[PDB]
Amino acid sequence: EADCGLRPLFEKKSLEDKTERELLESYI
Amino acid sequence: IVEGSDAEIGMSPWQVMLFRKSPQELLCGASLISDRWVLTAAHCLLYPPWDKNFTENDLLVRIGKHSRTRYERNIEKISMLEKIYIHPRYNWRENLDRDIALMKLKKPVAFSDYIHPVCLPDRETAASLLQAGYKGRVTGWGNLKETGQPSVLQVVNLPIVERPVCKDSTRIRITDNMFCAGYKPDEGKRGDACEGDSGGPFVMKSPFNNRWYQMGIVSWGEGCDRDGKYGFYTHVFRLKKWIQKVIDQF
Amino acid sequence: DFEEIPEEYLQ
Ligand SMILES: N=C(N)NCCC[C@H](NS(=O)(=O)Cc1ccccc1)C(=O)N1CCC[C@H]1C(=O)NCc1cc(Cl)ccc1CN
Ligand code: NA
Ligand code: NA
Repeated sequence: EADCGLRPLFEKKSLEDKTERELLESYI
Repeated sequence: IVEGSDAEIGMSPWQVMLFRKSPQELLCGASLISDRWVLTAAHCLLYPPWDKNFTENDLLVRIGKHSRTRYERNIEKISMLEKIYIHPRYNWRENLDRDIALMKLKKPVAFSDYIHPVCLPDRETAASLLQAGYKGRVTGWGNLKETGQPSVLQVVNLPIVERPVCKDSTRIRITDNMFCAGYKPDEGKRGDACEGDSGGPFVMKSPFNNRWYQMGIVSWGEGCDRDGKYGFYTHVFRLKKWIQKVIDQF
Repeated sequence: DFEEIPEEYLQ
């Protein structure tokens, strides 16, 4: 889907979840 | 999920519960990859050592859920299965090599704030993100400990582990169609999938395009959250040609 | 331990 992986209550609202930053910080 | 936390509302809108019709019980996790297709582990549907061989009419999928046991009226959607497809080279006899299956729904599911598909990785996203130390996220309603059960969907973030460490943690033969994840004993932190989390997704959020990709499927582990063991996940990208063949054909 | 689901899905 063209819209896959973009969550209505998070990415589509530019809201982050409480632990996604932990994932980003590991992508070194 | 061992040593995880309660999911936020809408945190994993691709989460699917595989549900047995009679007796009504949870069978596995799964994930929504389009309005008509659900991805799971083959061993959720076929595992002869345990006398497991489900047919379509044995099963339902429940999409949009948060509570494990409640009927989430006006939120979850329950779908019947048109057809199961199991990887033809799934190795249930030895080590669950190629532990992947697809389920086509009888009718398309309507997307909502709680129901939305995850992406499947392309070769470049897989190459970039499938690296030791990089963390993904595992979700499920399975047991909270090896030896109990959650009120709501659980979530845990876990690092991918170097392949030699995965291999050296077990006597089982590890294949290129698997990767392992979890913390090492010296890392302090803990967490794993467990019984009932089978078939659910290991996802990563691409830092290049902001989208969530399903890199793995909860497959197997020696216990749950044991020191020196790791969880093993089906390598989705390695099996994507099969996924594409099934969807294109059916 | 699961709440009953609507009968429409079991028919
Ligand atoms: N009797 C039970 N209900 N569970 C005990 C055996 C658990 C087995 N792991 S093992 O140590 O036996 C190694 C094994 C391996 C794959 C196939 C056969 C054996 C295992 O794991 N299997 C067997 C087929 C299903 C599968 C499974 O239970 N997957 C869920 C699971 C996934 C992850 Cl990522 C982490 C933990 C767990 C729970 N162990
Ligand atoms: Na080994
Ligand atoms: Na461990």
